[PDB]
Amino acid sequence: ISNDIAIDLGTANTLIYQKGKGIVLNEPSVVALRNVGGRKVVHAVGIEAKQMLGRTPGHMEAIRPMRDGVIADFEVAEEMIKYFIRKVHNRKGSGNPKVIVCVPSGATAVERRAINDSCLNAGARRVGLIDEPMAAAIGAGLPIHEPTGSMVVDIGGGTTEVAVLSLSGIVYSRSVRVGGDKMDEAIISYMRRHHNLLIGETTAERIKKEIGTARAPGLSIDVKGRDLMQGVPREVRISEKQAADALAEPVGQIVEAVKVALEATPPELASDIADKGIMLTGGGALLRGLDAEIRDHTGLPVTVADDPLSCVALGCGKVLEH
Ligand SMILES: Nc1ncnc2c1ncn2[C@@H]1O[C@H](COP(=O)(O)OP(=O)(O)O)[C@@H](O)[C@H]1O
Ligand SMILES: N=C(N)SCc1ccc(Cl)cc1
Ligand SMILES: [Mg+2]
Repeated sequence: ISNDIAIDLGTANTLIYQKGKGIVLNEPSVVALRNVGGRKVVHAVGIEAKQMLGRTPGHMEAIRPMRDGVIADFEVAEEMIKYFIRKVHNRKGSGNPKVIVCVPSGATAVERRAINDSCLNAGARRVGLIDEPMAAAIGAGLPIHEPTGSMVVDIGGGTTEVAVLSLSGIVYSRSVRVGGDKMDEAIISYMRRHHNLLIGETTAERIKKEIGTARAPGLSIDVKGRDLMQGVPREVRISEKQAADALAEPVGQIVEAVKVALEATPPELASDIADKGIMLTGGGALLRGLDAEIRDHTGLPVTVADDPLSCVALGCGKVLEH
């Protein structure tokens, strides 16, 4: 019975894998703060804090401290990490926990140090950082030990991370700020301009899951929100075609991120990727039809990982057990 853990500290979701157990926590990367006096106190972290997005009283706020793939607020990110690490601690298990945290290719020395220290301050005795695209690839079942290159396209909340891997190493990696959040924001902007309806970010994500698609058909759902000009609540019906229209720009920007990475690939790795194609991971990979859009624009096979939301945690989990 161990307290050793591997953490996927995602822009939108945090997962923890505990040695010998598997994934024991999976909660939004959100912290709610309450203004008391002139200071901010931690009010909630995780599932309850996400529920407060768009619903806070004046003296509270809900923050995603990793929202854009960078640490926006070190103290709030460290409180978020300490909360989750503390939450899964098993008093029956051994002390001196070894903690592995996944780190995106773009993370700075400053951010890596800050994650290291947050884990120490949360009780870790030793901290190891592992490259996130290696984690994604492993959890997606890619044979990353083989010499032939693999390309993984990991579409998260605040970023899409693209990497080419070979012989247990990363050869190329690029990050762009397009992913699940820009898809939500596109649906917000669509509803405003086309239906004069102002919607919250949690509603926008729901619309994306229920009817979002990367290609036109279709079916319809009710969407409720705030009237633009006059401010009273009302509702309108929106279709799959309309959702496709709304998502077309951020979908195109993901496709372009994939093309840019491909265009950097040297000849022998290009031959490797032209064979095996591209593996999609992250929750953004669940967008209906995104795989076909990428296939159509690249000419390459596109596969969606099993369980795309958990690939990174599963992969670093495997590393922790070995
Ligand atoms: N069924 C779905 N369709 C489209 N997008 C989805 C779906 N489920 C989750 N997502 C999106 O996936 C993103 C979360 O992906 P995730 O890999 O957890 O990101 P991160 O690792 O940065 O936290 C969010 O934008 C979420 O809305
Ligand atoms: N995990 C992501 N893809 S974004 C958050 C993050 C986590 C760790 C560091 Cl060092 C920087 C950013
Ligand atoms: Mg991620």
